[PDB]
Amino acid sequence: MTMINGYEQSDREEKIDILNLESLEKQAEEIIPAGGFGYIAGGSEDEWTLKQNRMAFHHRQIAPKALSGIEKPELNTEIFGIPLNTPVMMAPAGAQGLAHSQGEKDTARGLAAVGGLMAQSTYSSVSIAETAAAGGDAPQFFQLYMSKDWNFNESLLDEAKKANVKAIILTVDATVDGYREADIKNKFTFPLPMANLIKFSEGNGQGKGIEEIYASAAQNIRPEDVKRIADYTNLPVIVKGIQTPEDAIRAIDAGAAGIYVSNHGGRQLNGGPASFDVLEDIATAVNKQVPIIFDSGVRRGSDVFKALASGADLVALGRPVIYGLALGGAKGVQSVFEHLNHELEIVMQLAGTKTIEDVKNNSLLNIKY
Amino acid sequence: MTMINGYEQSDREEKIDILNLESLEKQAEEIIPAGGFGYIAGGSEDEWTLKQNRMAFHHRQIAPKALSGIEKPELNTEIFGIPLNTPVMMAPAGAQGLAHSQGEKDTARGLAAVGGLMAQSTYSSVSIAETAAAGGDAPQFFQLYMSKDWNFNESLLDEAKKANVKAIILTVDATVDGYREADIKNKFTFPLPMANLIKFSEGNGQGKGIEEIYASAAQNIRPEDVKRIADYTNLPVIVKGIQTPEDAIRAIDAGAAGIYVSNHGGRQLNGGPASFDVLEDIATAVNKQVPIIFDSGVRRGSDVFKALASGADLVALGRPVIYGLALGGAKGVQSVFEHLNHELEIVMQLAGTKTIEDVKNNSLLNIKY
Amino acid sequence: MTMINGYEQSDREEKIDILNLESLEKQAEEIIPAGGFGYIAGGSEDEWTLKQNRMAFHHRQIAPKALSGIEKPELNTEIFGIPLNTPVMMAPAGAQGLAHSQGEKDTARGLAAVGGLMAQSTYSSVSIAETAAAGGDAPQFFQLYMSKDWNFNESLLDEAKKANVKAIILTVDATVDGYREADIKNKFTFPLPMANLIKFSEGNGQGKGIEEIYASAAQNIRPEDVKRIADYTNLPVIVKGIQTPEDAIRAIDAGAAGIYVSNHGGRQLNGGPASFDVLEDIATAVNKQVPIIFDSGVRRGSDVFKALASGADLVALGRPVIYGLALGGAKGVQSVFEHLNHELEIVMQLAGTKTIEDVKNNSLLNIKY
Amino acid sequence: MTMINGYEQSDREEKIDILNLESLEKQAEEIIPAGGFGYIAGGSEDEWTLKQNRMAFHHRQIAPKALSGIEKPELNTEIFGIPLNTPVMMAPAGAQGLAHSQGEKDTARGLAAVGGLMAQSTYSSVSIAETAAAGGDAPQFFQLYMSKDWNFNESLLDEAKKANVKAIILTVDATVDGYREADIKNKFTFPLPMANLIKFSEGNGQGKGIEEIYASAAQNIRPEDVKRIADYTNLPVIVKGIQTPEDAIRAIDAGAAGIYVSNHGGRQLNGGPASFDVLEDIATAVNKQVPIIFDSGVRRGSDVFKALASGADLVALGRPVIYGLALGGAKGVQSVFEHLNHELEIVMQLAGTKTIEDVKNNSLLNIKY
Ligand SMILES: Cc1cc2nc3c(=O)[nH]c(=O)nc-3n(C[C@H](O)[C@H](O)[C@H](O)COP(=O)(O)O)c2cc1C
Ligand SMILES: Cc1cc2nc3c(=O)[nH]c(=O)nc-3n(C[C@H](O)[C@H](O)[C@H](O)COP(=O)(O)O)c2cc1C
Ligand SMILES: Cc1cc2nc3c(=O)[nH]c(=O)nc-3n(C[C@H](O)[C@H](O)[C@H](O)COP(=O)(O)O)c2cc1C
Ligand SMILES: Cc1cc2nc3c(=O)[nH]c(=O)nc-3n(C[C@H](O)[C@H](O)[C@H](O)COP(=O)(O)O)c2cc1C
Repeated sequence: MTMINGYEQSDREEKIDILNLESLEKQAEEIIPAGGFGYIAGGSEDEWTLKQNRMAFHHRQIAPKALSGIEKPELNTEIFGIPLNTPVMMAPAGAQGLAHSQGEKDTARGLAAVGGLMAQSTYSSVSIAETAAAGGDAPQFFQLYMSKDWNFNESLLDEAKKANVKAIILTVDATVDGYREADIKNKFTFPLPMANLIKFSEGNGQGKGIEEIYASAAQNIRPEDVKRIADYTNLPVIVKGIQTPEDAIRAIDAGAAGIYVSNHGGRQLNGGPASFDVLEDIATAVNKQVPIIFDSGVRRGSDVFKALASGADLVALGRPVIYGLALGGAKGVQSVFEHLNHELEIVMQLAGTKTIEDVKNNSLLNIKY
Repeated sequence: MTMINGYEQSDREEKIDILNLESLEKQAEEIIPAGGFGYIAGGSEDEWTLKQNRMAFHHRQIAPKALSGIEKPELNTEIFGIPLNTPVMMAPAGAQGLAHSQGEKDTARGLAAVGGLMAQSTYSSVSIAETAAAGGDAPQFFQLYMSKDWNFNESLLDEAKKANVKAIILTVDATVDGYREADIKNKFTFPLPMANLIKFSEGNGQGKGIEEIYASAAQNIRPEDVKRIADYTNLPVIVKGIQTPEDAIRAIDAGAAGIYVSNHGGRQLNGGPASFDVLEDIATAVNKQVPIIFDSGVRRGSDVFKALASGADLVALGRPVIYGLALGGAKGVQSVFEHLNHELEIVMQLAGTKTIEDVKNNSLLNIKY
Repeated sequence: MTMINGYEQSDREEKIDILNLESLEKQAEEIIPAGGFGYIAGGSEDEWTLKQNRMAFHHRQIAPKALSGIEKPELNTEIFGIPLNTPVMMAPAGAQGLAHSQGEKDTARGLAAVGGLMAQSTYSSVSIAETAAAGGDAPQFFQLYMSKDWNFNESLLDEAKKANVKAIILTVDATVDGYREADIKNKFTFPLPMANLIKFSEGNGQGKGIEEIYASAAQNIRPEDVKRIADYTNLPVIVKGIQTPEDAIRAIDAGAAGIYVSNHGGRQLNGGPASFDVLEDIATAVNKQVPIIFDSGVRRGSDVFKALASGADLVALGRPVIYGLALGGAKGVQSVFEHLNHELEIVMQLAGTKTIEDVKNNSLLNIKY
Repeated sequence: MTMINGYEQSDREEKIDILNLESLEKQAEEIIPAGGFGYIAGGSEDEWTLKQNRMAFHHRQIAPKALSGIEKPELNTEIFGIPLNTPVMMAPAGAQGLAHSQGEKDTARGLAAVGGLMAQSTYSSVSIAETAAAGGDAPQFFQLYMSKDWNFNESLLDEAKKANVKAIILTVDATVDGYREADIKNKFTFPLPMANLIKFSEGNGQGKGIEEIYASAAQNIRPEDVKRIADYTNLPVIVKGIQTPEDAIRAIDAGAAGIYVSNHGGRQLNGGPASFDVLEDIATAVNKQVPIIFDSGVRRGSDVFKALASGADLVALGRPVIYGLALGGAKGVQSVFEHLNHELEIVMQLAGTKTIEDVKNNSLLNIKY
């Protein structure tokens, strides 16, 4: 309905009927142009890690609780003193303009509607200021792709601070792009503007070209960069892409106020483990000294419960939210979170867990299947 | 042949040719309306637990016994001093009217014909009194879905006592319904009356609406509820839905006279383990202090043998009996139990086990496949 | 080409081109009538054990030997002082008339041609005397299905002794038939005469009916029956169907001069382990005090090598030989043994094993796949 | 485009677009005659080992490294003081004339273009002198199939020394050919000349027939043969086909200056383990006393990284290079190495490994999938 550089964007704004989150992919495939769809759906190399992100949830099982003496489970929780209606949040994803003309503005509205946490992205088709304006008083985190150019870093961080963002997510697992075959097969050219890079170019970036700003992304990321971002913003800094206990501890020693356990939805180091399979050992080393956010493969209520029980404080979604955004805009995003909340409330009742803390204190079984 | 609220019910009354119990599903799918069929066949979320209920029987193997010195195995056993011709019994299932116009009356007749134990259900399309009348002197258990309304609980328990039921099964693993996609895809409305709720409404329920009685089902179930039902009936109370050793012991401490190991045929907490995979550890903690009933996934003689050898005293069937009920009414149900008895007698002879006690004392192998 | 009771039998007599033994099944399926084919190919219940008989060979691996200093491996071996050109032998199979009009006479000729050991069966379509006459001076074992009628047992054993048989195989794992669905689906009636039962009827059986003789098969088999057959024949008695170390030792204590590790090609106790998976523990308890024969699932050279390396002295084939018999009679059987010998000689060269003893002393790897 | 003995050879000379190395097989299948294609693609028996060569890379996982402080990974390495731009090399393969009229001359050019190590083969369609002339100053190893005729061995070794080859690869795992069904199904006759055997016949072989020279290949290979080749050439001798730690140590004790861990691409001892599954235990026994070369199943960047991290110094490719040779000659071979280098550089950046030594010192995870 909206065209940008030859690419068709959804303008839909409606509640959507959701059977489950996995089925949103084939539904969204009918309306997202083939190149954009492949960009969103695909992982790196032969997609082994992407597939294992789903299958790894079967490595642990939830015990049904008999005679639990609870009813009406509550999804409410908190991070950094911010109250949330649900522990399910939006993973930062820079390609939401591939799904919808409103991009992260509609995603921001959907998260605000369910009282969930929104993460806005460096490469968004819409500006930090626009996305925060769309969300109103709803809490937002800002995901930074750090540049070699500290003028770029400080300009985007100042824009995030002006937009009242509550934390910075430093993404460190994409210093180069994974080898994604879908984009090669589709001969796909990313067709969207990058509103934050355009704004920097027009402001403190003194007219520097967009391709030059893009190419300035840092491949060399050190612990001292974490402390520098923390000192500059006086916001909590969360390191995203952690897949080992040792890296969690190095991040906390470098000044991180949070650990985001992620393999980038299996789009980066193919042949790395399923994200779920390293969560518990990471959480054991962290020992609750900072909040943990988990993503990569979460689709069912049982998956969310298992991630919380294995040491996550919040659980993020990427692809299912992008598909819901294409299918129904702001109300489409709302529908995805409401659907997953419903599947989680059922599991919590059957597992005897009244609150999100009770889920976190739940002991999963470990039979081999 | 019979229509109720637009829904077609079987009136068949015939012996059926059974290749195996798994094949009854595709046979019954030709005659049960699509919505009713999906309601019966389906499990929760992605049906992982439902599938594992079948595959988990491969986690243990039966040793053939050479030079066993036995012939003509005997299927006879006992629970609470009640003699039975077979250790295979009917799992309580509230939806038998979806298969057949006689519902649990035909099931009661089939179980009486093989000298097996019948369990009648709270939500049956036919009354406690009718089902007990159909069974004649055959032993029956009554499955209770406990209400917040103790007038409802005491009325149904009094009706069960008047019908000479020998034990109460308290089902505790369905305080909310699992998320079952088949009913969403089929847009299925349960079309049957609930004869026990209608009777309560007309009697001690003083005209209270059916939907209001239904909605009064307790989500908060505590150990003290078990003792209260035991004190009120002076019958043995069996807790159904136990999937952990700790919950077995809590149930016995609360006054349970039996443990029913079940995950509700994978219809409830999807992402929970296969029922077979927790049976042996539950039976080790119970240490024969009360009888154990096992269900969820039982289809072959080898499955029944493995459940008895892993600590079950009785093994229940759900779906295969519902399918046989659709296909042949009372004689259809009889055919299902006779078929599974035949497969079990073959295994017992080849395994060198003369009696059901010998099966229970059998040591299964544990190679990994 | 030959008709018996409506059933078409092969009369083929030719060398056959063999890609591998597994492919003989689809080749033979083109020429064996559907009912006979299903009788041969099928296993019991859902054929899990039958399938695992094949897959279990992957549980161990053969190390290639570098710098082995050997060439021209030799397949020669010995049992009870009988010289054999190959450790691959014929498993006793009572249904060879379903494949070919000559039945075990052609099988006897094929085994004689490769210098292999033939086992003739109780229920053969052709007599003990005819099969031994067909084999000439080639060594034969006789497989007994023990009757309750010791007049029957002693008559067949006397006939076996007159035919110069070198050992008795007592089959003990088929006291009842496994539940085989193929025969139910095909509505298959065994159409062949049982030449040994007819001969008994005409001789010491004093005209007793064939069905009555057949029905006299013993379901109660005790250790004292083994010693009785040994005392009566003064031949070595091998117990067939052993799947546990304890049963191997009980058989040796009862007077057995050999152990035949078998699950009857997955036709009997479905839900029992793969035959290969219990071989090594049985061989560890036997500790070479008597020869071990292994069968059930052997198709490739690597399978034969792995069975010998895991404690077998001889490895038997059932189904592949029956299929080769249908396809080419005596030369068809010869072709099957020559093909498997060729695959084994290649493995022995690459594994650095000069003789069959070197294979038996080989240490298999145990990586998990 | 070129015909030899009825067989069509590629004459292509072009850069090729590569999605991944696995997809080269179906691309090359469109242009290689069916018999030649089956000869290249196939393994022995049922191809279990061939399949496991691929699946075994999933037995270990690469940890993404957060805050790694590196960029621009370097692929440079060294063997025997020879500088290489990449640790990926050409496995010796005697059938390159089945892909292309230039055979190993084009392969030699492709390896020279990426600064990689070429291995020329005994049975090549082109001579040792021609292949070395094609490669210019690029380093080459010569793979020997040892004869019983030491006049043959010394003539080819003298030709290799004259061609400035830097090491001898003694292949010891093909003393007989594996049973390869593709050649049986295709009725395939190897149609190419063997230029090295023809040259020997015309020179020191004094007119001896090609079939007679071919048939003189040694099946009996001893440790003293390794020392004899080392003494005669004064070159490092690498033993190829090692699959056990014990055989690695026996090879080093016999005078080997290198170990080449290989199962010949699953073409030899089917039922042997996946090559990757024995690499680490071999490397633990070798303890860096000599270089290790690894092959069999390598297709992705993650595979190369995992082999280096598990104790390989160099990683060889067979089939993918043969397919690239068919598709684009010298530039086709170049394209295959450039593609795999690109996938490896991405993994090294995401894993935090600056150099090939850093990859070798990387600790892989070992979760079970
Ligand atoms: C299309 C797409 C774009 C993404 N862009 C970003 C990004 O800009 N920054 C970032 O930190 N992660 C990005 N991610 C990774 C997500 O934050 C998240 O780790 C991933 O989507 C989680 O896996 P899931 O999609 O299976 O839920 C992206 C993921 C997708 C699929
Ligand atoms: C259609 C249907 C209705 C059911 N209704 C009840 C019920 O009313 N009460 C109860 O305790 N269990 C109920 N169950 C669960 C059964 O008691 C039993 O646990 C289950 O069917 C066992 O698994 P199986 O079907 O694989 O044998 C029901 C199961 C099915 C399939
Ligand atoms: C069609 C058929 C008939 C058989 N009849 C007999 C028999 O009469 N006596 C016996 O001891 N075993 C019998 N067996 C079992 C074989 O001796 C042997 O254990 C089996 O075929 C081995 O497995 P395989 O077919 O996979 O090689 C029979 C097997 C088949 C398939
Ligand atoms: C068609 C073909 C011909 C081969 N010829 C030889 C050879 O002449 N000498 C040798 O040492 N290895 C030979 N090999 C084995 C390779 O050196 C190497 O071990 C194998 O191709 C590695 O597995 P991959 O193909 O999966 O990469 C050959 C392999 C193939 C597929």
